[PDB]
Amino acid sequence: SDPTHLISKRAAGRTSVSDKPPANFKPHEKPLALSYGMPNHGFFPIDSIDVNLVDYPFQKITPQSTVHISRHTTDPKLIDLARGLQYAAVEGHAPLLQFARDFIIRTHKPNYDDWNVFITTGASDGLNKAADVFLDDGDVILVEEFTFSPFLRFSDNAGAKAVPVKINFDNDSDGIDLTQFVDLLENWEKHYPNLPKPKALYTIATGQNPTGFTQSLEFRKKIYDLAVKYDFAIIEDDPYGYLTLPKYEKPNLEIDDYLKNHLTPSYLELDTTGRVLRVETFSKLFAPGLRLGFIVGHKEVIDAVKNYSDVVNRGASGLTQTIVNNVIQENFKGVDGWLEWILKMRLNYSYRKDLLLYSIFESQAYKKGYVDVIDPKAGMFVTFKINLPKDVDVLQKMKLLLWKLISYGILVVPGYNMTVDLEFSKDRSNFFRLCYALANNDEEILESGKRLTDAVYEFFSNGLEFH
Amino acid sequence: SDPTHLISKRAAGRTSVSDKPPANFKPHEKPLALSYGMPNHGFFPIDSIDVNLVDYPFQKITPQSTVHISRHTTDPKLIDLARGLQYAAVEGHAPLLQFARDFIIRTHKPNYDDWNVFITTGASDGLNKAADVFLDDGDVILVEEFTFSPFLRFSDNAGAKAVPVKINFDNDSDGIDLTQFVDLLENWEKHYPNLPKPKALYTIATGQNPTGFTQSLEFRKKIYDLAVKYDFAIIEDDPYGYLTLPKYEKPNLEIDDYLKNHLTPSYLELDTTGRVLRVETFSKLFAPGLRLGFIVGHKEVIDAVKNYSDVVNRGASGLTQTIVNNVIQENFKGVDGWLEWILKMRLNYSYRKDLLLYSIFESQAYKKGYVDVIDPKAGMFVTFKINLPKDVDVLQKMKLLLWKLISYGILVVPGYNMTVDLEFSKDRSNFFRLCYALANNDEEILESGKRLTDAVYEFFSNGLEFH
Ligand SMILES: *Cc1c(COP(=O)(O)O)cnc(C)c1O
Ligand SMILES: *Cc1c(COP(=O)(O)O)cnc(C)c1O
Ligand SMILES: N[C@@H](Cc1ccccc1)C(=O)O
Ligand SMILES: O=C(O)CCCC(=O)C(=O)O
Repeated sequence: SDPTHLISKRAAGRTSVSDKPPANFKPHEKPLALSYGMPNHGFFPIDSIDVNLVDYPFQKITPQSTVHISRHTTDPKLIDLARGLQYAAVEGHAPLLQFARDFIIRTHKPNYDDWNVFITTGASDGLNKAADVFLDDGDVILVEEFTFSPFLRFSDNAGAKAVPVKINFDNDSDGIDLTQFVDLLENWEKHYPNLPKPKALYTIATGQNPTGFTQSLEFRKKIYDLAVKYDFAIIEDDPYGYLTLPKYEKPNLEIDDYLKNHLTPSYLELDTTGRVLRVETFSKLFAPGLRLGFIVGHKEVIDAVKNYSDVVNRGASGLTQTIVNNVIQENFKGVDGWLEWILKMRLNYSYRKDLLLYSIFESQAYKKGYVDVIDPKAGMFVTFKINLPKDVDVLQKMKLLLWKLISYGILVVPGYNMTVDLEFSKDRSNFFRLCYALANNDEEILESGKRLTDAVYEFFSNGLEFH
Repeated sequence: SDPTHLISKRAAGRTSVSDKPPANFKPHEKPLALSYGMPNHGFFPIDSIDVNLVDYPFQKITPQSTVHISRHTTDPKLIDLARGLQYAAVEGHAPLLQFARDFIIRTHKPNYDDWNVFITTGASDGLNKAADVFLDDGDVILVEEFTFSPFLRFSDNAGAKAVPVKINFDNDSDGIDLTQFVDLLENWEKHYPNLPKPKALYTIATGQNPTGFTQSLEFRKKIYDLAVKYDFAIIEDDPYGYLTLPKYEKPNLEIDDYLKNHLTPSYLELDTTGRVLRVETFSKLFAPGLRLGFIVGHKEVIDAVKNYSDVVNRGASGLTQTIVNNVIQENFKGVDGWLEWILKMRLNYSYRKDLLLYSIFESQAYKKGYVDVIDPKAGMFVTFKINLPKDVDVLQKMKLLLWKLISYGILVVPGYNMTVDLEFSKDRSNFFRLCYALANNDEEILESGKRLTDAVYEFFSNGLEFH
């Protein structure tokens, strides 16, 4: 079982990075190099780096935890500065590639053997790789109608067309409306008569950007079976699926439990043949300034993406791979230590969501029926629904209400900024995306949702004007 | 004038990342965010970093030089970890953009006002951006017949055809044979009747990879003048031009005197219109594993390069910008101090090149006339000529001698591995590139040239066979 068929003409056809030696030849057993254009490590200005950490989020400065990064190391699980600040295999340093093979064995084991990982400069990097590796010029990619907008620059670069896939906005939505999704495929010729059959599905199955929704283990089985039947690849994008949130309890967990009953399976777990490419990032779990991530796919998909990175992004920062790999191994003692740090963030992220939602639930705006809120199963985004009258112009009134938000002093992202096709999605655009991740503290969350709901109350009180 | 016309249709065509305020719309003064999917810095497992530096190349274990990176600082010459580990502008952090401008005003002041820098992930990343910003499908790029081979994949990715420009191998040589360069251009339709007029030149003008040649100031004026006449862009690649080398003396400097008299001027110093795009890297001067560099070009070229980054390479590591920005500002006290560290390395690479040449000059292979070396004027590479009888097969006998080089225990790079077009350049392929950047010490240089000379002698003593 292999996905060679799914891999692009463009990506397949890029070349790999010299014969029978003479009869009486043996290599010399310790040779010297006049070959590669590499400054010897003695040239590097950095001798050692001390990385000073925290035991938990929001802690202010038991003594401080420290990882020392020395010029040289014998530990096969650490990266020294001698290799870390030197030229490296583009696919990544071996210790960080291994930490990720194990992390994925622990959290989302692929249902087949011939899989591999590949260090990236983040999710967006990972998506652009996934787009290049699966889309030729003229292909259609299936994109969730409200999506992570940048993806369309990577599909558009690979020359593909984003066909939009309707989201169900019910409080129990999996996200993607399975019925309108089955119809699109069954009746492709009827909907898009002048476009080829879709090549791929770009889905943010868990903590969907920006809707909030998570696809259940039974919904994924169905989508995967649609992937096998109509033979399309799955680009899975999971930057914060590890941040599982329990459903709203009014405000004011061990590794085996989380892994067994809190964390929703990844499409990697359903995949037998390598038609799933998974995109991961250290952005929302460590810091966004790393520009570090990894993808998981079939050995031959990762190979193609290697040849692409050889052209457009020749390696993640080795100093960053060094600082991040050694913090995860020395401080956090590997896979299970990193899940314990991921779980600390869970509680914080968990507490914040519930606060923003309480914030909203006490408002006259919620009580009067003007706004509702989807309860996100994971991540850092809430869908904030605006119950405008049906007959009014969604885009016109949402634009006018955005200026009202900005005048009351609450910035949000409107739904209509996150579409594949604004005409296709205008009627389901009556929503702002809230993110409770950036705030400094609990009082900001409270004040944030006070203003958001105060503004919406004036907007409606005023009869949907700025009066 | 300006180089708007030189910007590729493809690069020009990317979008740069909208309704009228209502009547009396005052924005709120101090507003809150539920907008961006940015974790608050409080979520970052790193609180501070100490970077432990050497003060001269090859030092061992004076209080030791160290730089403290705090979560917060008000110094506008520094980057804290609050900004540095957070989503950042794709062009780079303002302190590091500022150092690059200043570094460049000091060293290679462009000859016009309308230029800018941009943070890259090294020279290979710069050159890809350059290839993209200047070349459409079916465009032609002139490339030195022996070159940095990876460049071809960038040009190939841009849809462009690489025409080779001949190298003169005279010990005299500027590199590019200017006589055959002026011919190619004057009589283009006799040379390549199928192909458009060249869109650009790729030139490693100082310390040419691999040949080692440096173009004089007056030879660059001639190249620049051909560039205005035939209206092509110049992609100037300079990874080691700063490491100027005094001509050979038998072995065993003040900033203003280096700047004023040792450093060969950059095409930037000739450019009046924005024709020139300069590729800088921290690879060879600091460390390769940073994946950090920058480009100098016209404001309109760099905007284009920005929109391309937005697609394929969303910014250098912030953590790496942070460690490099601060090391250079705190420890080295800015531009003049960084040039003082560049001068320390200069002295090393200087002593190394001469030890290598001394080692070659004292051998029977040199003395018998079986080899010769070019005195390079900058960088970390040497053309080692192999005087093969004119009528033997250059490639056949060179692949043979390489096998002999490997059996005697010296790894070198054959020139025939660094061609645009192997058949076009076969007759000038009778040379290996030597690099003295990688050796741990002087002893490794002298033993390196000993093994190189022993084998060329033995191979020549055997009759240009292995034996
Ligand atoms: C935040 C986010 C990203 C950004 O990933 P980077 O590593 O920051 O490029 C990508 N995809 C989704 C769905 C996100 O929410
Ligand atoms: C080493 C080298 C490069 C590569 O730069 P990176 O920053 O390592 O990508 C590019 N051009 C030349 C001429 C080089 O010698
Ligand atoms: N500045 C970010 C933009 C971004 C913000 C938030 C989420 C994702 C992306 C970048 O260059 O990649
Ligand atoms: O490190 C890589 O993957 C590519 C760097 C290419 C290079 O300049 C070199 O070979 O030294």
